[PDB]
Amino acid sequence: MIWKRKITLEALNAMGEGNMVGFLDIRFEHIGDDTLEATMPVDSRTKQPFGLLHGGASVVLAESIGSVAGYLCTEGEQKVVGLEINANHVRSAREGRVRGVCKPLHLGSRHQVWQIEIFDEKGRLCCSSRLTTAILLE
Amino acid sequence: MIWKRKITLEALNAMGEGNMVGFLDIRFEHIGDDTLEATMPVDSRTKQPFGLLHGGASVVLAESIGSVAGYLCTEGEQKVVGLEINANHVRSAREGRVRGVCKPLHLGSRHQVWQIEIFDEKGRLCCSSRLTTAILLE
Amino acid sequence: MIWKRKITLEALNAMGEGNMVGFLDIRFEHIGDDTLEATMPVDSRTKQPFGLLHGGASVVLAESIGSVAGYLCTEGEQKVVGLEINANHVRSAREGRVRGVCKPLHLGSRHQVWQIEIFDEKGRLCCSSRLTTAILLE
Amino acid sequence: MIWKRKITLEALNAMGEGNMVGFLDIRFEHIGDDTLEATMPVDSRTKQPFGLLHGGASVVLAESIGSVAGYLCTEGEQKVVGLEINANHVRSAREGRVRGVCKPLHLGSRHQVWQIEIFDEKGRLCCSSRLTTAILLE
Repeated sequence: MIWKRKITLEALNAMGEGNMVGFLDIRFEHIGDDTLEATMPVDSRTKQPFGLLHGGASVVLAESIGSVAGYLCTEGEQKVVGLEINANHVRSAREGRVRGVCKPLHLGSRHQVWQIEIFDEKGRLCCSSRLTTAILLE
Repeated sequence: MIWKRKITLEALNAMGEGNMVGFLDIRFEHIGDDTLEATMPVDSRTKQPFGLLHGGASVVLAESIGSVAGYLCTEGEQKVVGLEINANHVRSAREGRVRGVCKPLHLGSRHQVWQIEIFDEKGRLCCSSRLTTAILLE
Repeated sequence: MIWKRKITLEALNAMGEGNMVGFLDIRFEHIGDDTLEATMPVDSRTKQPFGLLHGGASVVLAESIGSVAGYLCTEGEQKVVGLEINANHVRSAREGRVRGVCKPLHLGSRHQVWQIEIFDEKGRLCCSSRLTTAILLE
Repeated sequence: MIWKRKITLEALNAMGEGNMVGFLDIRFEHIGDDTLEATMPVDSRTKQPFGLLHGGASVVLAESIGSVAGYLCTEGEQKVVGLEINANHVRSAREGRVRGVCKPLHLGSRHQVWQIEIFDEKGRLCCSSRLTTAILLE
């Protein structure tokens, strides 16, 4: 596994309470040898005025997953910061929960590149994103 | 003036009530000849686990200002959809409110490219992003 | 089989003569069921002042493969234009030839998203890129 | 004045001789208080098969100015390496020369973010990009 920190999903979700992650009910549901998955509802706090999932919400999910995964790949006082993020909106979502799957593209000593694919309840690709991080010690 | 539709800040803000923008208390506060600005609180709703402004929060603001601006540059039954969004997080925020300034880079018949710069309350650049949109019907 | 145009590697390379692709000796070497590959030398026309591959050349390579791949997925009068491109430089190359491997992330009737990976002669990842295109008639 | 190293345009241009920038006739022509500008011809060397400026070419120009500008804001044996590049292609060039204007968005101790806008001979925006760099010392 690419993970360096031994932390459970329970702890992960716990850490989101009190901040944006908990506010949007973004929940981590699976972690594999090299993948991290989280879900996010398509509701009043994530929808645009016309009932569609707000594209901004999809990036929050993507950046949220990518940054914790990167963090999980560092040690102790090391921290991870999002330097650059981009995403392609290819499919709209209107209900249920969307699912983001995060996988590494590059894992370095000072930088990481994560790819996050988010799908609707029927498994269709709604958003594809890439996050670039910096590993820092302050 | 780049706008093709008429609208009030009051109307704009009213449309976010009950959905994402409204629950994040993102408010449109200025509409110029070719610029649109909105602010967003820096708090529990928009912070990441370690107390700083969530990078996704910044993208939410950018996509919100950029998409509405895009819409106001279309006519009739025409609509705007976000295709691609990219952003460079240059500085973090810890409190108060940040403000996004949105100006056009390209206003085509089928596509638009919008630049949204977000600043902290001291005027320092925190995020630089670009939203590419498509103009569609139906 | 994602292509809608039947054109050989010979013809693709032929089309590159007289323009940038030919100038840099970018050569397509493989067309798969859903992948396109081309190599580019690391020499005087693609190196920075210190013998390393110019990060710009890797992007030229990426956009070239992605745009032709996108083009190959359209038909007749339709053309493909690059709207957004992003690339992460993870390792620089010093010699021989590098190889770009392009695969689709999304193929729509109006837009496409391609991911291009560039490796050195040793198979190590040097540049990872993403190209967003628009399908136009004009 | 953001500059930390002393240089002349004559020196800058001389360094591209024999390598990529030199063969593309990219020429640095202005150094401002916090800006760097260079032009590049729209010809056989920088065109794609259908006669228009190669989007990859605009990235080459962007990364060239951005990387040197970054190096000019460092000292001693410090050096600059490009981390991530992203660009929005908004207009296609057919002839003459395009010119890129590079300005800083962030000048940190370990990272830099540069904005490069490329215009055609009529002053119209053709490409807007951002280069993120890492300051290294070895």
